Amino acid sequence: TNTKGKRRGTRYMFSRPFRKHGVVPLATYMRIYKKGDIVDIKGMGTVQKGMPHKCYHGKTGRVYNVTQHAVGIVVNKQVKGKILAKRINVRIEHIKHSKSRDSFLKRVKENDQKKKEAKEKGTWVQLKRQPAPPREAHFVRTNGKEPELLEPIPYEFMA
Amino acid sequence: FVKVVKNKAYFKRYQVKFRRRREGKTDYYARKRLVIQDKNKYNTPKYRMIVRVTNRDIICQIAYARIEGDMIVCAAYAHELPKYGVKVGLTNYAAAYCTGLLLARRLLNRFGMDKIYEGQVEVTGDEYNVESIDGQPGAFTCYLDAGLARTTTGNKVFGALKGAVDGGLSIPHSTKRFPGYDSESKEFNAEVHRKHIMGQNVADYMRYLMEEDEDAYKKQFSQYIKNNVTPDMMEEMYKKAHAAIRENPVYEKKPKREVKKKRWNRPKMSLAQKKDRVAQKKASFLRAQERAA
Amino acid sequence: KENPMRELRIRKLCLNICVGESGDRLTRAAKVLEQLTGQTPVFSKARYTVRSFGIRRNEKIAVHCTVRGAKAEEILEKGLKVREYELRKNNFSDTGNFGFGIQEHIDLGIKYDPSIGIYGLDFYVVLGRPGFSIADKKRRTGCIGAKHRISKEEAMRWFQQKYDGIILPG
RNA sequence: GUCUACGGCCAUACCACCCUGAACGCGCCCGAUCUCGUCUGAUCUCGGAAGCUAAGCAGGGUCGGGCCUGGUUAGUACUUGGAUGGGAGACCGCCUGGGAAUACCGGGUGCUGUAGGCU
RNA sequence: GCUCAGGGAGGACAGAAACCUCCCGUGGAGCAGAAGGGCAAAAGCUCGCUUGAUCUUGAUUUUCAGUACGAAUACAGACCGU
Repeated sequence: TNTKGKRRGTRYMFSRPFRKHGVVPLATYMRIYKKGDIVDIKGMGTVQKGMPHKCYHGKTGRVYNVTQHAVGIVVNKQVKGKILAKRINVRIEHIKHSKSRDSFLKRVKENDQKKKEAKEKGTWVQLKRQPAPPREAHFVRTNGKEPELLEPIPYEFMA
Repeated sequence: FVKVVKNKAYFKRYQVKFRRRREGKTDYYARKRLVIQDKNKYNTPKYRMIVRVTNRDIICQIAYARIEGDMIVCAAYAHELPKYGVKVGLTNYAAAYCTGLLLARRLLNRFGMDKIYEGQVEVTGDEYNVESIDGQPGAFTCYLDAGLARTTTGNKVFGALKGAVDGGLSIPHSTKRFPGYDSESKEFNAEVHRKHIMGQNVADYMRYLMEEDEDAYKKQFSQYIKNNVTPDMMEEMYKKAHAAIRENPVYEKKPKREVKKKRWNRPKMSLAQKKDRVAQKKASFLRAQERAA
Repeated sequence: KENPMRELRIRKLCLNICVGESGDRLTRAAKVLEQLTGQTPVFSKARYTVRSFGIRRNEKIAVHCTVRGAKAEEILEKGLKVREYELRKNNFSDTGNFGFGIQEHIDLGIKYDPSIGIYGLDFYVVLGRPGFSIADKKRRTGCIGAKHRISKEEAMRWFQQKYDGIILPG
């Protein structure tokens, strides 16, 4: 039986990177988290105030509360069969915004603009996407010169 | 021999500190407590008053910090007192007070807050604080960045706080550092604080030296004799300089002068040319070797 | 010929006496360094316990006295009457700070007091140049170049030429 | 071009020597009557403007050490899935896809806001 | 406010080791204790002052039946420190 002991098997999890100990750089501090925003979690060793438990490290989850020093945030997390989603409070250093939540807010600008413009002249503007379709025929022009005869190579010992 | 300390290893593992520490100016510990804002206020910027006192002069900016990097809403320096009838006295406790009052009356000139909040016209020399009225725009509530200035009961950085509050700002402050405060008896003196602001602490050292002998009067108060600044027009003059700040606060600049277009500093030598420098050094060592032998 | 900003002045004159007793033997080592200078010296304390001499943890040992400036040539010139205007080629360090001392205090000019006594002393001048200052201030500190550093070859010629002294190997 | 005040990213920015600084900055500097602190106006606080680019700082320099980013190592090591494949075992062949790191050889050597100037 | 483990070259008796200096130094020290993390104008050395180690209703994390204790996180209201 292993131990219970909140920071167990975090020997390399809450560490710092090589040539990155020391002072907390200051931009980290000064970016406004709003309610709703989607966010991803990653403990930091430098500040022992405000950590999440080792299980939520790695995950992702939207915000529901803002105060002086923290944010309250909703994640999912398994357990045996079922999925309990749950409210955990964390200090700001152990957090970034979520970064596949702004490739959607700039294609929605491209999708809104080209169904109001391109309508008054007369063309249908396909905004839906399709996964890589199967390629079609093409010519391959030799230019006087030719291909190469790759015979394979005979064994030799090398030690 | 001794081991060498700084060998290949040493550098491989090195972590340099931030730039502004290597240079040696910013103190991050305090900055971090100073610059930032409590999340449940969002953007609603925090405000400071920077003060610095250079060798020959004084500087007074005001700022709030953005992520891209902090922004100076307004600056009134101590090299512009040449334009308010002040020929000398540009580094001193008395001229920390004018460069603090220039900043306040210039910032209240820039947002439509001229008539609201006057502060003080008479220099009394005691604890003062700015209220907020009904049905009018409110007061400024910034803080004091002190830099790396040992903060002791007598220091010109505090001269610049008291300059801005008497103009019309609501900065939180204390009289435990303002000159005159007897730290032994524990009461705050009024008219020893007033003697240092107008500039009669510099007046004692003209009559003390000249009555003793004419030797140390020469190197010390030399540009005082040069511009005609006697001890009689010492308090006659520093009551004139606090009226032109109130009358004419707004800033006026020079035009951008025409460019000759010439090179002073050296450009970075080229890949080719650095290679040009290592087939002539190698070759000319080996010709003079056959010349020597 | 030379620039006027390199004038190798004297910075400080460190003076101390080492005794090894706690009582009336230590207080009389501060009276000898107060009849010459004119400023009271501070008593120091220890690092650890090695009974072979016998100075317990934080039991008092030595007493020191720095003075600079106008009082950096009146005391130092008295000590060179007792050292007869000479040093050895193993008294200089490898920055450029020259070390010497004397056996007793009376011939420096101080009169013998019956109860205080006589105590040997341990001189140390510290050379410099306007701008070693830099490396000590709070605000914007730096180092001090290499053409500005003193060597073991600019503390020698400064001594033998002005005072008409002598220095000998071994 | 360049520099000051306050910065964001934190070595393409650090370290060792060496060659250049014109105007305005910024500094070494000279004081200790008052404010403030020292065994010592050295530092810390305060007043000034006789002296010089020697230094801190800036630009450049170096078959320089590091740091950052390519090429070799290499489709070599490892691998998901697979067949009633070989072999006494150890372990190793092919099937279907994912693919690492030195040594050795290249080149680069800080960008960039907010606000006052100077050529 | 101040910077260490340790290293070199100097100095009266003083020596391997008493204490004074100048230069080199990414922490090789230190932070009550097992061991891992974390920290250099400090979380470490030294002074100054003090007692948020005070009273009080809820949310949450951890072990989990998503019950108890134990211990932990993020707020609100007193009166206080510096």
